Amino acid sequence: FRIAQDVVARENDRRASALKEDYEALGANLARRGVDIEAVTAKVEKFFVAVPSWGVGTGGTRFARFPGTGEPRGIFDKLDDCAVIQQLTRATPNVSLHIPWDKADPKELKARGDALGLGFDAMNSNTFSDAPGQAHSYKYGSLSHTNAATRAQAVEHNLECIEIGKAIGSKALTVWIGDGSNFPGQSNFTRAFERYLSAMAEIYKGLPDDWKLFSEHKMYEPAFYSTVVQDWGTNYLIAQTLGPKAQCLVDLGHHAPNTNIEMIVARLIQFGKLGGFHFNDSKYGDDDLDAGAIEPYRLFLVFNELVDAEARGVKGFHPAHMIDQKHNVTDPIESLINSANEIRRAYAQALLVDRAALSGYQEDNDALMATETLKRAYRTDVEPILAEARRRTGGAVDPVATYRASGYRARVAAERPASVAGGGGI
Amino acid sequence: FRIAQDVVARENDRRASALKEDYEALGANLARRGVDIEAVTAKVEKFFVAVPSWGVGTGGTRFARFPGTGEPRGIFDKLDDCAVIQQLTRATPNVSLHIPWDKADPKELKARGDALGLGFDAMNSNTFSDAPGQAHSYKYGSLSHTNAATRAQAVEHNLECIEIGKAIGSKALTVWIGDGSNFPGQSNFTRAFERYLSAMAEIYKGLPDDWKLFSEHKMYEPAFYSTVVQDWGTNYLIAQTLGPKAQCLVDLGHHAPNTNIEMIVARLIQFGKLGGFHFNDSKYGDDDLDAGAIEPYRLFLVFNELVDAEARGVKGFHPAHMIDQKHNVTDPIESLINSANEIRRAYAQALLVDRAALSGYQEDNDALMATETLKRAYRTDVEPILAEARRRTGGAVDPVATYRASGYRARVAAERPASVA
Amino acid sequence: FRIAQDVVARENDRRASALKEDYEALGANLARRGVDIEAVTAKVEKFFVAVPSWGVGTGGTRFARFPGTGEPRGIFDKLDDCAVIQQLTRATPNVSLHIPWDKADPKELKARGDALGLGFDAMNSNTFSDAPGQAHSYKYGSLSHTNAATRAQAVEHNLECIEIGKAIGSKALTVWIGDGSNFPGQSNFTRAFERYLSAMAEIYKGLPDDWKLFSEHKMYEPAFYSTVVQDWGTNYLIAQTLGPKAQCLVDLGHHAPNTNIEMIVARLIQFGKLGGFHFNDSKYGDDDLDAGAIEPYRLFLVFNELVDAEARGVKGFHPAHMIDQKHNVTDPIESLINSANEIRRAYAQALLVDRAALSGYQEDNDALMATETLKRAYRTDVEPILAEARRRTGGAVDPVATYRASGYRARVAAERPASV
Amino acid sequence: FRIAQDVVARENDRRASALKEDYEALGANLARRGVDIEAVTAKVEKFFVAVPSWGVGTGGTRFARFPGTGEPRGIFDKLDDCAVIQQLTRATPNVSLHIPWDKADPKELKARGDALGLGFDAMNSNTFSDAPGQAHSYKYGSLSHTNAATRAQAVEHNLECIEIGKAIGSKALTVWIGDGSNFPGQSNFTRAFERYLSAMAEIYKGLPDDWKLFSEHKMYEPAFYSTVVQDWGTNYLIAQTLGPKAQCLVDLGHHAPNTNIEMIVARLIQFGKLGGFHFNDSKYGDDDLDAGAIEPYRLFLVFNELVDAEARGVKGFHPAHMIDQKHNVTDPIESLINSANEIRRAYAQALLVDRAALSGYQEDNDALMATETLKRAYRTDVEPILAEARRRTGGAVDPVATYRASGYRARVAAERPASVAGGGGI
Ligand SMILES: C[C@H](O)[C@H](O)[C@@H](O)[C@@H](O)C=O
Ligand SMILES: C[C@H](O)[C@H](O)[C@@H](O)[C@@H](O)C=O
Ligand SMILES: C[C@H](O)[C@H](O)[C@@H](O)[C@@H](O)C=O
Ligand SMILES: C[C@H](O)[C@H](O)[C@@H](O)[C@@H](O)C=O
Ligand SMILES: [Mn+2]
Ligand SMILES: [Mn+2]
Ligand SMILES: [Mn+2]
Ligand SMILES: [Mn+2]
Ligand SMILES: [Mn+2]
Ligand SMILES: [Mn+2]
Ligand SMILES: [Mn+2]
Ligand SMILES: [Mn+2]
Repeated sequence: FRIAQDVVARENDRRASALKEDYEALGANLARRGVDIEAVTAKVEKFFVAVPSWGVGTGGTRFARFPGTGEPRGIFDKLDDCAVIQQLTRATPNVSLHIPWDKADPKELKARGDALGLGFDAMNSNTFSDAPGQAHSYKYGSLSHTNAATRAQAVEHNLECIEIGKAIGSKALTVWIGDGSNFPGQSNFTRAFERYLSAMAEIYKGLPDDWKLFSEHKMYEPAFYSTVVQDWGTNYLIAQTLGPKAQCLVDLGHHAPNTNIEMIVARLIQFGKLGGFHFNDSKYGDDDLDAGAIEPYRLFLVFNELVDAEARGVKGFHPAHMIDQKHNVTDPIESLINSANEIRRAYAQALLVDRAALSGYQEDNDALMATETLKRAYRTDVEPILAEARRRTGGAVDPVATYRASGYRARVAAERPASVAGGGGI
Repeated sequence: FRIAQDVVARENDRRASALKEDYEALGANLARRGVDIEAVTAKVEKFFVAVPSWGVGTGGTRFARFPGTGEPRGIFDKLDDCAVIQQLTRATPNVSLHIPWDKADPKELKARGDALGLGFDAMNSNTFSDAPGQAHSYKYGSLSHTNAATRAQAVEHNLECIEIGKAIGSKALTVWIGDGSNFPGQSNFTRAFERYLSAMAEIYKGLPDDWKLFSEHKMYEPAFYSTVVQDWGTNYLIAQTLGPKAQCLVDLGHHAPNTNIEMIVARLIQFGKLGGFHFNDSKYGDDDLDAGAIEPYRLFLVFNELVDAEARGVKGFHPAHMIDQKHNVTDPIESLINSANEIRRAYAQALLVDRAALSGYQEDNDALMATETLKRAYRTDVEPILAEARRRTGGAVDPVATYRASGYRARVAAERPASVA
Repeated sequence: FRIAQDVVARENDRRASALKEDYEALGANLARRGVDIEAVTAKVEKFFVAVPSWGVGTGGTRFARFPGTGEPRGIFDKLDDCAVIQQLTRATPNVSLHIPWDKADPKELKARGDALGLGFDAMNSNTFSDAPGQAHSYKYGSLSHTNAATRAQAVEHNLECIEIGKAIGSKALTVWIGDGSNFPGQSNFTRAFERYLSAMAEIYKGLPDDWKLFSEHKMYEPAFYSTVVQDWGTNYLIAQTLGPKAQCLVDLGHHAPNTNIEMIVARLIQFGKLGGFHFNDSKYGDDDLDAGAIEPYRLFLVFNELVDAEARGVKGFHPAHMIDQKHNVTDPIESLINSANEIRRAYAQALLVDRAALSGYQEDNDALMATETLKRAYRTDVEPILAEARRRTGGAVDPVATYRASGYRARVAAERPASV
Repeated sequence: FRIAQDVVARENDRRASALKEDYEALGANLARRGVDIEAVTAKVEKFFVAVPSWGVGTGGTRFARFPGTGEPRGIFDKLDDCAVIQQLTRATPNVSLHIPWDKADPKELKARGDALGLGFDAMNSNTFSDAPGQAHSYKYGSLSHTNAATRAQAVEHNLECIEIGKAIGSKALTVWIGDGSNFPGQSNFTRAFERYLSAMAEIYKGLPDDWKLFSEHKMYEPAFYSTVVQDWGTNYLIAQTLGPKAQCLVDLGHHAPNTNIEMIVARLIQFGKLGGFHFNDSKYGDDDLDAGAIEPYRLFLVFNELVDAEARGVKGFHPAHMIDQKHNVTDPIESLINSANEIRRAYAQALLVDRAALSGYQEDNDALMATETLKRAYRTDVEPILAEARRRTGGAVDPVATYRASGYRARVAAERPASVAGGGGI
């Protein structure tokens, strides 16, 4: 256990009294609303979201990076930190690896994971940056690059990612590339998309039978004029063209300003192409901020769609949920903890929606009562459920409070190399 | 002739000398660039864009409407004004009608059209507002309304539009609806879309063998939380679902801030679902401003995709071009004239692009020269080409100046009584 | 009373038991947090927001208007409807009038208001539309129109609004105009602004000593290329130039996409030019939707700034709040009721913020705990406080439920003739 | 001469015949329009825009940086490359330095500058990133940081920039910081701004009386929730508060989506607080693309306000123009060359506007003819005037073509060490 159990038990006992009062109070309120609190907690305890290995290290912008103390040295240091997140929140049992950053002996990776009690989520290929010794540069693209040898190198890399993932227990490959252009005329939109499609097809053929291929759309950055996989429409065309094992990934901060993201989710669900999510929040662009920290209601509405589907028996439906954030000004572990918590919060509130009541108001065109039906669920403070879920599953009532109480950060800082501030770079 | 021929002739003669000089200079410049100006002018004089019947009258906002003098009394007056735009620019031989605003005896509409030298483009249905006598209101939707009878009523209306279009020479029906929600929860996104798809499938059944059905997407307005046909992604699903006769219409001002609109155009083309365009310009939302008055380069970039399709040899590519604007602070006829000119302007510039050179720069990833190749065409002032194209086809060298010299606005002002209630 | 008192009492009693339990529970939770629920309820009871006379009628878009039954026609019907909102919520004791729409004999308006238990907030002028018989059209502008006589007419109109206001108990004139351009070159940005500043100076001269002159900025619509008073920067320049009686009004949905609105509010408070706040919500443009129906956290963050200003006792801080919304597909009365409720909800949550702890986290640069400190307040379901506040002040535990139980809408529908 | 004179003369003679024809044709057309092309050329030849020392090297995003060949090894190499831009375009005689990136013996800097025929524009401070060995980190701010010692350190750095600038002939200091927050509550908006103003007042106190102090606003990035100097409104408050020597700098890509930037320019001019511009283009956020590459008309409209200011008779109006761009997928020298050309292009077109005609249409509310009056100027292809201006002042008829014929990039590539692609960073 990365965090001493006596500290966890101690920090829980310290808050047990208040929790009992709040939980029983909320329990009575829900009962008056015809809702059994135990049924919600039982579901919340089972809700999981994968954490990004690259998320436990401090992030940065193109202007600078200000690392904290005890920055993780490599994937192994990172897994150790992800263990902390899972132990205290019990909501992040799986970690998502990124190659070549997390390149390591598949036997040692699987070894540490099992030891730390962590599983592995979808693999992540990297063809948006160049690595040492690389034969062809991805400066002008990768899977859609005009140079055939460059596309081939990109395809081979993605295939290597699948191999690594097969050796650690992953069951999916997520493909996000920066491919696009910064100038009108630089790229022929159609030709570039045709090339992307052809290369992706080669990756699909190399997909195991129980694997999923997720394509992630993004409006801009690193490309500032056009991006091959710029939105969900193009992403749908990709998934539909490649095959049934290919689905679409929806990263929250990857859409144009004012976009109705929850609608996109419902559409991809309708046509069976919602591969999963990349949770995070933002206000301006692809800010990659802590989930729910900026627009908590938006996060809830997205979950309202997921729960609605989760309700009206969409037999073939189990999207891969993942946190895709960058932490530039906070302890990465604390943010990921609260982000995972915020995600379960929105999930829990969505479960509180009186579906039958909502359907009625929708059918009646009672817009006011329909929206109020959602607000009644969203306004509910489900913190007692989240805390109780963690408590009875081996986690902490107040994850961050316990994290700080353990003094874990100062601990790893004394074990790891000191860091130095520098220029841009995530 | 809405505008006296002697007026046009006189106004053209007045500007003949300057036109000769500019055209010959541009012609020599183009020749040095390996381009035949006559070939460009020949293609430009054949580029047509449909004029909206509803654009000839002054528009407004939810805050107010400030009509001008001589506002069109009805559809026949509107056709009379459209004839002015076509006579002077020769770029708008076809009019787009809207039902029920333009409802009238089809034979009469057809006869006035032929008399004025005007044809008819795609019909436009209207279930975003209530007409008198409707059994059901479209307040909460139309084709996707929760009430079965309301949807049936909307379908029948669209079918009537097809019947009217069949009698006047139209070959398509454009469907833009306001259906959506203003509050989270008000609508079930998926169920509302399912109802719409079923309704559109019924309308699809009433399509003649040679007709097209265009669905127009829009991010917001009148709905301010969610819209059923909110973007091109949903629009593609619609066309793909309905069949080969159904395509998507792209209206420039209907996209989220910063959207790359020309890419959407390219994507729809690649999958054979670009039905047509609704030209206009904007800066904030669906402003419906004169085409190219705000972002002329963007308009060029859209046409660059259109011309590239032809270059790539896309088969059966025949998108329907239409102007969809509202003129709140100018003479509608003058705005539509210059808007039509701007569209031909961007088209001509797109034709000037050295695509052999461009393909080379794209292949080699020479981003700077690639973009400069597009700019060399865009920076070219093709006004002399548009003017000559008008001169040789019976139009005016300077359309707005000729319109003003004719005194048309004052004439119709004295002929048409202004609304009093 | 627009709504029978027996109805209010009956609908309160059937909800009294449940409220008791929730209020007690929340009271206990807050006590464990060092907060006295009673104190919070007391402040919520005193938080008021003006309702716009034009908000009780059904709104519409440039594409269509779909009126509901019992549509109020004229200021008298509207005042009758506004009275319901106030009786049930007790958070909207004042109504904002718009001239010429609400033009009526001052004495009659004042008496009608007093009889309904309603007061009058800021007056609103209208030079973004043409009234019949008007000598000069506002098609190309009003206060900043290139024609001198057109500007004088707009000025005279605003002065008249002040006169009407003085007679009914108003203490401010809000000025929002459509003035702008739809095409580059159509207007000379600087000259148009100079003209606006000069005309506003004339209006300022007619202000009593205790009156305020509010200027409202808007990015676009009706102008689609440029707007004279386009943002808070221009707005501040106006307030500063005009004088101490002139301040800026911030309307939520009048900003560019992604703008940090709460910051603009803080900036204006710091320089003493925050005249008022126009509440509503939006997602795309100036949608004028029900406050907090789309982004409730944003509403709370705006109030966080308002509550902080009070706490630290900022001078010149005394904003005039108003709801500026339009209801196109709901019962206007029900939306205004729930919007007023949401505004009080955000206010209450802001009041729960632990300022001492927050300040500590800000000084130590502990961003995570700082935001969590705001969230602990925001996540608190303060509905029990809002309901008890209403119950204690003659309102309804559940405003909408009581409104519907009363059958008020069917009643006015029977008294008012719809078009068809 | 970085570029051999014989190369310049050869590439000019090669295109001299065509230019003579295009220039004479344009001259006749303008003459018919009552405009003397000579008067336009004369003004264009004197229009200058400073080049950023940091724009000579290849830029990057937080995702990666793909360096080209012959990357400059330091400020001296950068100055050498800037000299190429000036020699070929003749529109960028001045270079804007950035400290500490360009820290070096100011005496030597001045020596190289004079030798290359370059001057120095405004100095640019850097408290948006930590330099090696830095005492206090700017992770949580600089001039507005809650820590007094951190603010003092930032002030001192700015004063240091002033001393360097005084030594090389600079007459201004531009201040752009990343100060802001990534989470609601993290910062107290007003207190942070008060700290900023006090710190800036200190810098202002140390400002020479023949110098100007420019503050640059930006909506977001690096801060993704709030930014202290977020817009022109806050910027005006700053300039007004500090004093007559303090003005506002407008960077095109630093505004919210759909913002009417040309109006901001007019407002600042009317109130005498427009210190200057930072030219570049964008489509999504602060893209930092080649000026006019995305929205050429907007660029013209900005220059329309500038030229109108002169037409209106505004006195003492001499804004400092500077290119603030990053080049991630092109030869930085070629991009700066064409960007400088595009800025002169827009300026030339603005000069063509018939002011008397425009004024009449504005007074009469003839919107259509007013906008058509701007378009008549904008649609005019002024390339001949730009090319002839260059040819007459020692430049190249076709800058980029001459640059490529010279083989300069290949040359410096052989003189400088090879680069390695890696993570993000500007
Ligand atoms: C590191 C990871 O590949 C990255 O976050 C992508 O998934 C996408 O979000 C980039 O904008
Ligand atoms: C009148 C016409 O149906 C309408 O303009 C639609 O085409 C769409 O543009 C609406 O915003
Ligand atoms: C009717 C009222 O004047 C109006 O709402 C203005 O205040 C402004 O919000 C408009 O966008
Ligand atoms: C390096 C230079 O200071 C920088 O570009 C700033 O001016 C600002 O534009 C960044 O967003
Ligand atoms: Mn992602
Ligand atoms: Mn991302
Ligand atoms: Mn349209
Ligand atoms: Mn439209
Ligand atoms: Mn308002
Ligand atoms: Mn408004
Ligand atoms: Mn800048
Ligand atoms: Mn910048």
